[PDB]
Amino acid sequence: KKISGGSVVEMQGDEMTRIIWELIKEKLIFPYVELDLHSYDLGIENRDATNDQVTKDAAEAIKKHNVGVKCATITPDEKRVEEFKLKQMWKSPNGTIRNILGGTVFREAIICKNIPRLVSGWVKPIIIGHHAYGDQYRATDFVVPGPGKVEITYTPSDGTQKVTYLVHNFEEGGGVAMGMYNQDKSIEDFAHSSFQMALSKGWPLYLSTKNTILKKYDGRFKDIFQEIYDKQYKSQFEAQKIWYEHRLIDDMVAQAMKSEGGFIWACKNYDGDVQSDSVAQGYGSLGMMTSVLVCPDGKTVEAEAAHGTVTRHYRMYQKGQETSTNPIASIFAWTRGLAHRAKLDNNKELAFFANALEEVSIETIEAGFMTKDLAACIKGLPNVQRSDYLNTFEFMDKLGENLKIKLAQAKL
Amino acid sequence: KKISGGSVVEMQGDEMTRIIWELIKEKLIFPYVELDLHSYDLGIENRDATNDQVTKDAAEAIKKHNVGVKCATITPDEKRVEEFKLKQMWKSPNGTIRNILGGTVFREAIICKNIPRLVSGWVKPIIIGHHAYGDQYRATDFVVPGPGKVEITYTPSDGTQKVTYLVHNFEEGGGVAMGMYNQDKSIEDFAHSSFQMALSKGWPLYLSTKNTILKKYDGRFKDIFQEIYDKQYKSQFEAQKIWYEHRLIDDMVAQAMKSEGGFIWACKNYDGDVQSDSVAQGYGSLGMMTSVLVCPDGKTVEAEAAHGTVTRHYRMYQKGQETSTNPIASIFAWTRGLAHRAKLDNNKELAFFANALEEVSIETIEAGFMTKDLAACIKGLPNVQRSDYLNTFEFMDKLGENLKIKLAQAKLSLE
Ligand SMILES: NC(=O)c1ccc[n+]([C@@H]2O[C@H](COP(=O)([O-])OP(=O)(O)OC[C@H]3O[C@@H](n4cnc5c(N)ncnc54)[C@H](OP(=O)(O)O)[C@@H]3O)[C@@H](O)[C@H]2O)c1
Ligand SMILES: NC(=O)c1ccc[n+]([C@@H]2O[C@H](COP(=O)([O-])OP(=O)(O)OC[C@H]3O[C@@H](n4cnc5c(N)ncnc54)[C@H](OP(=O)(O)O)[C@@H]3O)[C@@H](O)[C@H]2O)c1
Ligand SMILES: C[C@H](Nc1ccc(C#N)n(C)c1=O)c1cc2cc(Cl)ccc2[nH]c1=O
Ligand SMILES: C[C@H](Nc1ccc(C#N)n(C)c1=O)c1cc2cc(Cl)ccc2[nH]c1=O
Ligand SMILES: [Cl-]
Ligand SMILES: [Cl-]
Repeated sequence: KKISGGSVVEMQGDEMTRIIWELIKEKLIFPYVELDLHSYDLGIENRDATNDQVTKDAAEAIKKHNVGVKCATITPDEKRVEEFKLKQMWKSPNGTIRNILGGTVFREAIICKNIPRLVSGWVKPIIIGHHAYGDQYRATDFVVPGPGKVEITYTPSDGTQKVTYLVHNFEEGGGVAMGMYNQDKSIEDFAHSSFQMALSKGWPLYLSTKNTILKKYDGRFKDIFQEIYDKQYKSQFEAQKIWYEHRLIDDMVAQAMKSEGGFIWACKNYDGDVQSDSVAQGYGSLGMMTSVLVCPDGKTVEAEAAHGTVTRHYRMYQKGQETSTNPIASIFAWTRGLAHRAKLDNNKELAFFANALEEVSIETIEAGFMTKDLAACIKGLPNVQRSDYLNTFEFMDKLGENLKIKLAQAKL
Repeated sequence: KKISGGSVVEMQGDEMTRIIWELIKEKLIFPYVELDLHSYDLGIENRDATNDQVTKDAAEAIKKHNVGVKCATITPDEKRVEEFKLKQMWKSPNGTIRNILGGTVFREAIICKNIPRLVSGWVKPIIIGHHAYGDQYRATDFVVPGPGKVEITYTPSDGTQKVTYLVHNFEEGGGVAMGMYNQDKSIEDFAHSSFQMALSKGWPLYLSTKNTILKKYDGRFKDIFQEIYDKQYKSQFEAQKIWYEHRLIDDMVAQAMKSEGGFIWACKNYDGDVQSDSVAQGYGSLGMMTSVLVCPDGKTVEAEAAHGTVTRHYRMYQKGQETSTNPIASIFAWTRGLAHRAKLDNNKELAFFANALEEVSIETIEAGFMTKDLAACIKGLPNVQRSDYLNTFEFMDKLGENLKIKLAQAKLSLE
């Protein structure tokens, strides 16, 4: 009787999201879908036990099966080394996985009619993608201890004359200096992933840069996107009545603020971390922010929540205290992964199910059943009372009962 | 009869803001205050006629008199060179003035109870400052045409060991590469200006950086701020029950979103342009965003609106079409400049007037009289009808009429 789901790579994670992840599987997925799960435990102590090889193996399995669904993981810092007695500060699994796959991470906010938006006008979500988590990760920085010239040079491999550019002549005192870069192939992958994302959604695409200032650096992004668009995607976009345009970031922000949402935005910038995005943080609930890593081909995806492991809630849970952890972004990591699996395999039953679970999630909240973070979006955190929300387990139970009702009603 | 205002440097500007600037002077300032105005025409044609010397002269007058009030100016690009047949693409006057004063531009949103808030919890405004408009302006960028090494080198003037750092080895294909820098003195000015701004407001200060990634580059900002704080400001902050703390930008954004506002934020970042700040663009109109250039000594200020010259409205004005240009940020450039003048001179009458004009501006909007941009904030742009707003001239007349009423009532409340 269960839906034949097919091959899905699953990456288990840490702390509160690891608890919610199991509730999702037990209550929302496994009662209705049978899957050929290729499970990789990306929990912090199994990552330490395999010297982070499990992360690389999981990344390779996604490349092989084209569908990944990942739970939030701990990115180690020095406290985590003291906490778990780690071998070394293992790098972010999110960073390791998208490096190995060569994809673009697109973020999307899950919208509910009763949850106020930062901008009232935004009727459809805005999907934003960044170039390999931002240029901040491709920087080489140092202290200039005193006077002297800082220069950036390019020495051709073919033996042609080197080109030197003056960064700054420090005439008196010191300062700081740094070098950043991008490879053409990485920009091309970013363009292809962005065009594929726009065609799969049936929404227009904008690329934003600061090409008025970084005329050469940002100009290259504008040129590569336009070249790829004209040659390969223009007719396909026209057929769906969508378009692609470059925008100076100044105009893009003003435009996005006056729009109704419903577009893809390839944002060329320095910091692609969701944590430092004031609009992502201003929505009031990181629990509603999902992410999808899309590839140039448009055939491989890895879906995960944009939020972290929710350590503060995990500490309450460890003491037997009630929590109200929002599972929506984690649920949409499963629905987005399953929707892609269903598309690749022409599995109408799995496609129907994946959409129904997203609908049930939104309808539950729209009917006034929600976690504390969402009740705080409506009333303001100081005005929230216990009767305004459901705890983590009550909310999962409500979704499970509404999903059973949705699928029972559908049989007719 | 009129208030003796004292010495104020005035910089006239361009397009729609120049029109509003004159309406402010005629209707809101000159009927009540007498000023020793040191006027500099920073209009695009006069800047071109003096080869941008007027900009430098204005900056020097600000240093002497300590109070500047500036109108929005055109920053020339290739289209403007063609438009006005300019001799060269003159640099941003805002950038030139900031560079001469060694100041930091702090932005503040003007709040009206009836204009919806972006974050409900923000009961007090957040004042944000950037480092010399962001590092994007201190970049040297180029195309890497093909395979090869990109390296960044430092060659000491004293002849000691040259240090080379690999930016990237381009093995297959090309790409792009760039170098950015900051001078210590510029970071020190930024720290001093930020500490002075926090002390003058009586609000705590946060510096944000990405020092987890740019450990050397951003670490230098954290170190310079802490050094200066401990050496010249800790006791003064402690006396006012305020504090200074560095924050990783990730934590600062989460903290700011859960706060009540009421703090100064020195934001170390790449792009300090207001027009690419989603929060500045997300709340109200840029007509409600004012700015103040503050200097390391905490004595000199230059106030101006954070928005531009509003060229789209100027084109409507040039063709006799009605406009609805918000003058609030420009008015607050005058009130903030005059409030500083009053503080420096202990001029209670000018301090009282500057505050009364800010109150009249906010009260007018709160009583339902506003420009189209503000009516669209409340109703949503599609639902705005002509009867929901006042045109540029009607709004200035209403403010003028309400200012006359405010000052008449103040006199009648005496005895
Ligand atoms: N922050 C990120 O986006 C992120 C991404 C990947 C990995 N990580 C890892 O996650 C771990 C914890 O990071 P963190 O605590 O800084 O960030 P976090 O897990 O995203 O939690 C920060 C706070 O946001 C709220 N929150 C986040 N997700 C929520 C949800 N599903 N439902 C309800 N509230 C939610 C909670 O606020 P209240 O405390 O007000 O309830 C929570 O304490 C770290 O080890 C980090 O390496 C973080
Ligand atoms: N000195 C400065 O403070 C400064 C700052 C920024 C730019 N600039 C210069 O100003 C010129 C115009 O640049 P820009 O168009 O990007 O900037 P802008 O003048 O800020 O105008 C952009 C748009 O923002 C809205 N807007 C801004 N201020 C407004 C106000 N007072 N009332 C109502 N709406 C307002 C309008 O939107 P709608 O079109 O939807 O009505 C306007 O078209 C350029 O020459 C630029 O260099 C100078
Ligand atoms: C992916 C995310 N999407 C949304 C965030 C918040 C809200 C609200 N309210 N909505 C509707 C989004 O779609 C997003 C949007 C965004 C928009 C602008 Cl103008 C600037 C930065 C943004 N960053 C985001 O992460
Ligand atoms: C100077 C400006 N201040 C305000 C903008 C918008 C609103 C609203 N609503 N308020 C209250 C401000 O104080 C500002 C704040 C800001 C805050 C965050 Cl979290 C991020 C970026 C910001 N940029 C701004 O320009
Ligand atoms: Cl950025
Ligand atoms: Cl930035």
